[PDB]
Amino acid sequence: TTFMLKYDENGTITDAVDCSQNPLAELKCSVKSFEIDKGIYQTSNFRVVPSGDVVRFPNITNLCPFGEVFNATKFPSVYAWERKKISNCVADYSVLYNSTFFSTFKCYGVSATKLNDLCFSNVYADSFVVKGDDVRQIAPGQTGVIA
Amino acid sequence: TTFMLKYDENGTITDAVDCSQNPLAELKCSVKSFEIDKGIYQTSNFRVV
Amino acid sequence: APATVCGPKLSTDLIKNQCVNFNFNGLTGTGVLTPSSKRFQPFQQFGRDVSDFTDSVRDPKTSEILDISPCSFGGVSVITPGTNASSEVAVLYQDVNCTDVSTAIHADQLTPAWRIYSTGNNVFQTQAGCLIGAEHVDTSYECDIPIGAGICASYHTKSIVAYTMSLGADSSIAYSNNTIAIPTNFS
Amino acid sequence: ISITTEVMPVSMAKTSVDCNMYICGDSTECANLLLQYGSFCTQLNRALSGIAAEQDRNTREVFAQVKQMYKTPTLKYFGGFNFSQILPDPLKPTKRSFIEDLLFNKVTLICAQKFNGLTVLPPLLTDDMIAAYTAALVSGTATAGWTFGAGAALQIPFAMQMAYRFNGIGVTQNVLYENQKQIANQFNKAISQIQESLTTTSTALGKLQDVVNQNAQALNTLVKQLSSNFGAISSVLNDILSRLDKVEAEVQIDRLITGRLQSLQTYVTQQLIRAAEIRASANLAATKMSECVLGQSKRVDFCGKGYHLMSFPQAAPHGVVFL
Amino acid sequence: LSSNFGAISSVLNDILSRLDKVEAEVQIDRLITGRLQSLQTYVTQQLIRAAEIRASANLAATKMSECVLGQSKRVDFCGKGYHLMSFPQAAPHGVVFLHVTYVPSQERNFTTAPAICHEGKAYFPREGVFVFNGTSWFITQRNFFSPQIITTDNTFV
Amino acid sequence: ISITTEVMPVSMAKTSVDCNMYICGDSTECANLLLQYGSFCTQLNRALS
Ligand SMILES: *[C@@H]1O[C@H](CO)[C@@H](O)[C@H](O)[C@H]1NC(C)=O
Ligand SMILES: *[C@@H]1O[C@H](CO)[C@@H](O)[C@H](O)[C@H]1NC(C)=O
Ligand SMILES: *[C@@H]1O[C@H](CO)[C@@H](O)[C@H](O)[C@H]1NC(C)=O
Ligand SMILES: *[C@@H]1O[C@H](CO)[C@@H](O)[C@H](O)[C@H]1NC(C)=O
Ligand SMILES: *[C@@H]1O[C@H](CO)[C@@H](O)[C@H](O)[C@H]1NC(C)=O
Ligand SMILES: *[C@@H]1O[C@H](CO)[C@@H](O)[C@H](O)[C@H]1NC(C)=O
Ligand SMILES: *[C@@H]1O[C@H](CO)[C@@H](O)[C@H](O)[C@H]1NC(C)=O
Ligand SMILES: *[C@@H]1O[C@H](CO)[C@@H](O)[C@H](O)[C@H]1NC(C)=O
Ligand SMILES: *[C@@H]1O[C@H](CO)[C@@H](O)[C@H](O)[C@H]1NC(C)=O
Repeated sequence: TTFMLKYDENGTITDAVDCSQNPLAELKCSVKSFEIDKGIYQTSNFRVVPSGDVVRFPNITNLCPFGEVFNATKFPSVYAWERKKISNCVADYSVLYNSTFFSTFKCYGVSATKLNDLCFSNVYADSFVVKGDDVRQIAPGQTGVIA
Repeated sequence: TTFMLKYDENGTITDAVDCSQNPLAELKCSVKSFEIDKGIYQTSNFRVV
Repeated sequence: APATVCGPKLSTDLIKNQCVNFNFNGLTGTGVLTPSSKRFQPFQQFGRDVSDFTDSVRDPKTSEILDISPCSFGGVSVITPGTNASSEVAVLYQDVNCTDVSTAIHADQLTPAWRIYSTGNNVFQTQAGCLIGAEHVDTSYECDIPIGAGICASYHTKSIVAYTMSLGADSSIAYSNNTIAIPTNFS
Repeated sequence: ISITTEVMPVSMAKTSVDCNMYICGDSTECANLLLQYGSFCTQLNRALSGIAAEQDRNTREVFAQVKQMYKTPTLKYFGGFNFSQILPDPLKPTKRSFIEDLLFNKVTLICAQKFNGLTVLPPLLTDDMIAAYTAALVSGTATAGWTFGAGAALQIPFAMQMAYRFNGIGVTQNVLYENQKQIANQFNKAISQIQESLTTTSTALGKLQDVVNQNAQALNTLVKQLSSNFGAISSVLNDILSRLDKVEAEVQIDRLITGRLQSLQTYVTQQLIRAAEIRASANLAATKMSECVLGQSKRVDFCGKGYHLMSFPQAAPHGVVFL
Repeated sequence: LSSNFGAISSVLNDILSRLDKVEAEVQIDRLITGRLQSLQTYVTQQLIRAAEIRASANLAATKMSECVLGQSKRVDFCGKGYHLMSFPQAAPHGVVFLHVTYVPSQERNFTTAPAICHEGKAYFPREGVFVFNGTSWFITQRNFFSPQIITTDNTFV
Repeated sequence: ISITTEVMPVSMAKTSVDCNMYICGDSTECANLLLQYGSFCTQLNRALS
C-alpha cells in the first residue's frame, strides 16, 4: 500500500496516513498535507478487469504442421529454396524452441516465449542449406555478401 | 503515391483523392477535407537534384 | 487475415459484461465487448475508428460483429469541506456512467480501491460525472464548490449537499413609463 | 443608429487527458515503466486541470457582473424599441433568445469514453445558465441600466434611459424625443439586419469557430501521435507487449513512452498558451460587459464603431456576442 | 531529481561510483535528458506564468494610474459602485487597492416625465430627470435626490 | 504643452522554419527516419505559421 509519513523536528514519525483507506486519505497523499482547505482535487485510477476472453479462431484444429518441415530430408539449394504454406493448422511452438536443435535461433519482431500466444494468418517456411558464415548473413541488411 | 480515402456510414469508400494530382488535391490531403473554405495553406517540399 | 496458427489455448465464451480481458487472434487488449451494427465486408475483420486503437472486431468463431469500448475509466475527484471544520466523508467523482460504477463498487472492479468504503447511498448521473457521497437537495443556494454542468457542492444540513446552483438571488423590478427611482442616500 | 456584433471568445474546452490511459492504458507493465518518470503524469494532469479550473473563472468573470437575476419583463415593446433578444417564454421551448438561438446554430447525455484517454469536461455554467445571465443583463439594460452596474438596480423608463445616453455623447436630450419614432425604427431595423446578417454570412462564427477548430485540431494532433511509431516496432502498444517478452520490450516501450510524453508535454504547453490567449480575451470581454453593457463608454472605438449608446450581451457558445 | 528516468538510480553520484564511465555514458544520458526535459518543462511553465502576471501587473499598472492618481469614469474597473478614489497598499508580490466607492443605497419611487409643457414649446432638462414629489415638479441629478426649483437655466428649448 | 514618445511594439518576425530542412535536409534516409515521429513536422510548421 502507498503510505504517507509525517516526521518531526526530532525526526520521529508522529503521524501516518494510508493512501487507500478512504478518499479523504487519498487526497492527503495527493496534495501532500494533513489539513486541507476546501474544494475539489484529483486522482486518476479506474476499472480493474474481472474476466477474460481468449476466444481465438481454429474451428478445424489440426496439429504440428512443421513436424514434417524441419525433419524433412530433401532440402533444396540456396537459389531454389522452397516456400511451404501452412494451412489451418495449430502450430504449437516450443517443440521447436526449447530443445536446442539449432545452432542459431534468432527471432525478429516476435519473441519465442510469446510466439505461442498470438495467432498468425499464414506462416511460411523457407528451407535451404548455407555456410556457417552465411548463418549470420541470413538477416535484414547484410547486403554485400553472396548468400 | 500518398492517397486519401473517404469512408461511409456503411463503411464503403465513396470518394478518393490523389495527393500528387494537382495542388488543390495536395491541399485536400493537407487539411484532411474535401470542401475547403478559402485562404492560403501549406506543404513544405522542394528541389530534387 | 482469418488465422492459421493458434499456439493453443482453450477458447472461452464471449460475454457482453463490461471489462473483459479479450484475447482475440492478435488483440491482447481489454475492454467491453458489445454487439454492434457495423457492416464488415468479408475480407476485413478488424475495425478502427479514428486512430491506432481497434474499435470493433468480427468474432473468429461465430462471425458476430461487435464493437469494443474500453474499461470505463476517468478521473476521481473528491469534494472536501474544511478538514479542521469536518473530517466527515469526502464525497467523490466518477466521470463515468453511474450504473457502471455502482455495479463495480459492490464488487471489486475499481482500482483506486478504497478499503473502508461501504458508501455509497447516493447516486447521480450529472454530466460532470456521478457523485457518490453527496446528497441531492432540491433547494438551491449559491455555488460553493464547483462541480460541472450547473451543480455545485457544499456543506449544509452537517452533510455534503449537492444541488443545482441558484445564480445569486432572483429579483424583480417593475418597468413603468412614468416612475423613475432615484436614490435619497448613499453608503 | 446602427448596432454591430462584436464577438469575444471567453472560454474553451475543458479537456483533461487521463495521462496514464493515453500513454499506455491497457498495459500494466508500461504503467510500471511509466512510474519512473516521477511526476510527468499527475503534474501534466494537474497542469490542464488548472486550465479547466479557470475556464469557469473566465465565464464567471464575464457573465456574473450582475448579482441579482432580473426576470424577463413581459411588455417588451419598450417605447418603440422591439427587443427580440430577451428570451420569450411561449414560442421558444428552450430558454434562450432568438438571436442567441441563431448564434448557437452557427458553430461546429451518457458517457462515451474512447480508448485514447481524452475527454471534454462540461462547463460549470451550462448554456441555459449562460442564456439566463444574458437575459438578466438585457432586462437590466432595458429597465434599469445605470445603478444596475454600480449597486442595486433602479427602474428608469427606456426612453428616459436612452436620452441620458445621448446626453453622454453630448447630443442633447432634445434630440431623442424630437426623433424618438425615427430613433426606434432605426433601432428595430438594426436588429432585423443582425437577424439577417449573422444567419448566412458566418462572421460571429469566425472568431468563435477559430477557437473551436484550434482546440479540435490540437486534439486530433494528440490522438494521431498514438499512431506514431517513435522508432518502436509498432505504434500499437499491446503488440509490443504480446511479442517481445518484457526484456526486449523495455527498450521498445521506452521509445514509445518518451514519444508520448513529448506529445502530451507538447499538447499541454500548447493549451496553456491558448488559455492565456483566451483569458486575455475573457478579461477583455469581462470589461466590455462591465463598461459597454452596464455603463456607457466614453472610451472611443472600444465598444462600437460610432459614439456608443449601449450594448447587449448574447449567449454565444464559448463566447459573447455584444450588440 | 529523485526521478529515475530509466537509469539504475536517481542519485547521480551512485551512477558514477559503480559503472566505470563506459556503461555510465548510457545511464547518465538517460538521466540527463530526463533532467533537461524537467528544466525545459519548468522554464516553459514559468514563462507562461510570467505572461499571466505581466498581464496582471499591466492591469495593476493602469489601476494605480487611473484609480489612484485620477478618478475613473470607467465603470466596474476600480470599484463596484461609482468610484471616488483608491489607495494602493504594499502587499507581498502584489497590490491591494482600497477602492473608495459611492454605492447609492436608499431610493424612493418618483413619477417623472420628460419635457414639461410650459407656454407652447416644452422644456427638456439641462441634465435632469424632472422628478415629481407630492404636487410639485423639480429637477434632480439621477444619482442623489436633490430637488431644485425649476428655472430657465435648468432647462433649454 | 510637451509631447512624449511612447513606443509600442506591434509585430515581430514572421519566421517559418522549414522543419525537414532544419533537422536533416540534404539526407533522405533521415527524412524517412523522421517520418515515424508522426506530426512533429507539419504541426511544428503549422504552429509558427
Ligand atoms: C524533541 O523536540 C521537542 C520540540 O518539539 C523538544 O521539546 C524535545 O526536548 C526533543 N526531544 C529530544 C529527545 O530531542
Ligand atoms: C465453427 O463455425 C461455425 C460457423 O462458421 C459455428 O457455427 C460453429 O459453432 C463453429 N464450431 C465451434 C466448435 O464453435
Ligand atoms: C525432429 O525429430 C526429433 C526426434 O529425433 C524431435 O525431437 C524434434 O522435435 C523434431 N523436430 C521438429 C518437430 O521440428
Ligand atoms: C519444452 O517444450 C515442450 C513442447 O512439447 C513442452 O513440454 C514445454 O513447453 C517445455 N518443456 C518443459 C519441461 O519445460
Ligand atoms: C448504407 O447506408 C445508407 C445510409 O447512408 C442506407 O440507406 C443503406 O440501406 C445502407 N446499406 C447497407 C447495405 O447497409
Ligand atoms: C406608457 O406611457 C403612457 C404615457 O402616455 C401611459 O399612458 C401608459 O399607461 C404607459 N403604460 C402602458 C402599458 O402603455
Ligand atoms: C443615510 O443613512 C444613514 C445611515 O446609514 C443616516 O444616518 C442618514 O441620516 C441617511 N441620510 C442621509 C441624507 O445621509
Ligand atoms: C417586432 O415588433 C413586434 C410588435 O411590437 C413584436 O411583437 C416583435 O418583437 C417583433 N416582430 C416579430 C415578427 O418578431
Ligand atoms: C415602487 O413601486 C413599485 C410598483 O408600484 C413597487 O414594486 C416598489 O416596491 C416601489 N418602491 C421602490 C423603492 O421601487
